[PDB]
Amino acid sequence: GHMDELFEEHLEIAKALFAQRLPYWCDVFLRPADQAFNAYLNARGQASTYLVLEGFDPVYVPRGCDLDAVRATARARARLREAGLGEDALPVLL
Amino acid sequence: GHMDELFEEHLEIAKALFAQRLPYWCDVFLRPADQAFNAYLNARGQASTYLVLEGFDPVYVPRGCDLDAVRATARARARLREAGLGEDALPVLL
Ligand SMILES: [Ca+2]
Repeated sequence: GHMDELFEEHLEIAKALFAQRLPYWCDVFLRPADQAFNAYLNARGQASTYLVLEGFDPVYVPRGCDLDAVRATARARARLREAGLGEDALPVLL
Repeated sequence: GHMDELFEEHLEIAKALFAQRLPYWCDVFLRPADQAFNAYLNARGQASTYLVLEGFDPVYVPRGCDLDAVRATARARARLREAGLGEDALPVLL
């Protein structure tokens, strides 16, 4: 598939979450596209900070969402992932 | 290989900074080795969060260091870099 379309559709997902000032937990991209997606969000008008938490949990965080709260959320996500919960059942923001 | 030495030597510096809850702005890694260094820190027992805003300025943030403060610092660093200051003269933590 084209990367432009992948980035465009994931931008639409990000926008839906960012409209509520929620972070977008998304690990679908390979390297270095994972980091580049943050440049895409910012270029397209969606102010975003990229974090990788707990070693391997990436997230795109809108302005207006507390980064320390996202890190706290990642700690809980890690415990729940280890217990076998799928990504869509993990907490988005504590 | 030289990458193994690179990661091992920078681990030592990160450990020293993290002991004082200071972030490590380290620009010696070529993307995507920048993100991989954060994975290495975590794999070696140094709890670290990787943060990227809008320029090349890799940062590795320990537990107990405020990520919102690091984000604000990244913004100030970018503005000062744009004005001509060298990396060594930039703030590490507002
Ligand atoms: Ca904070």
